Amino acid sequence: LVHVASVEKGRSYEDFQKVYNAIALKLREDDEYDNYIGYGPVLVRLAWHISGTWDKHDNTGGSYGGTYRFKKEFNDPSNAGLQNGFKFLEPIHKEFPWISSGDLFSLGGVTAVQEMQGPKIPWRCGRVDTPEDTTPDNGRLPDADKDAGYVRTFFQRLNMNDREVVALMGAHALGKTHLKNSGYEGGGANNVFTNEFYLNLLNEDWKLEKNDANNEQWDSKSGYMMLPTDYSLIQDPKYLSIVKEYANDQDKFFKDFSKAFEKLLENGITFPKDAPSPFIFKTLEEQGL
Ligand code: HEM
Ligand SMILES: Nc1ncnc2ccccc12
Repeated sequence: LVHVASVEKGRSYEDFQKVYNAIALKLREDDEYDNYIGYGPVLVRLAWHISGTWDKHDNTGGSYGGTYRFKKEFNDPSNAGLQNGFKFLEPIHKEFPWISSGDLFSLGGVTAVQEMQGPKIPWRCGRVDTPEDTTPDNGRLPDADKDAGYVRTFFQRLNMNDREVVALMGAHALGKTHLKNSGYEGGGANNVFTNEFYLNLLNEDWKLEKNDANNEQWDSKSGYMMLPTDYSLIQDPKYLSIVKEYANDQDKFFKDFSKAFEKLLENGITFPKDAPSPFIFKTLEEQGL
């Protein structure tokens, strides 16, 4: 099962920068969503959930086919709340109907990270929409009520190693949990990409509490929370070393996140040798827009 990247006909960097800009301008303008957090975090989660269905064993799932647009995947309980991200992107897709669904969903994630003052994420085009029968079954996305061994084993299916996992999890500095979506509540209202997830893990006094959905979570008196899978990163000696590394080196974290996030968004895709190089998009700020 091979998925070969195919560039949208006649399109080049400038076309994709236009799409980036449209997403970035809407992120700035539609700023009241989720108590003024904005749509950045939910776009990051959407890009991860469309990618995180991949299975390295048979090359099913992943970002290539844009299958989140079909009912089976859209309605996966694990995807509850992402409809908000889809609705955000819908007018963009109407304005740029030539872009594939996988390209749009993945570019939304890249745009969000960069516009939230995160690292540059190189991005490649050429995902191609595939038919409804290629949609993966529900149940490929991870549970939150588990431990370090579960997280490690889960991420092996996505060909991620312990450094890649710890780096990717740093996205949990962003946004929050919502009881009605996932049965976890809280996290505050951060929409700036930093290494604070690692600093919070190490520095806060965490208490194991039960929330209103009868699930356990780790809460601090400062008002922060960690999922059981978040907290597992300081329970496992290998993960803990890496958490300490990122808490102490913002730049290293940015660089490792950039690589892991690009890999996540590209898993399963074969790029021909004559495909364009990855694009690095300018932010609105870099453009003076
Ligand atoms: C073991 C792996 C993971 C688990 C169990 C997990 C679980 C969750 C849960 C339960 C939520 C709350 C959803 C809601 O209530 O609205 C969430 C939110 C989020 N996750 Fe993850 N996640 C994992 C990995 C990741 C990865 C790898 C990324 C990105 C690189 C990511 C990015 C996000 C973001 C940005 C949000 C916030 C969404 C919002 O504010 O609407 N997560 N995650
Ligand atoms: N803001 C968050 N802090 C800790 N863990 C999380 C897990 C999921 C989403 C947001 C957070």
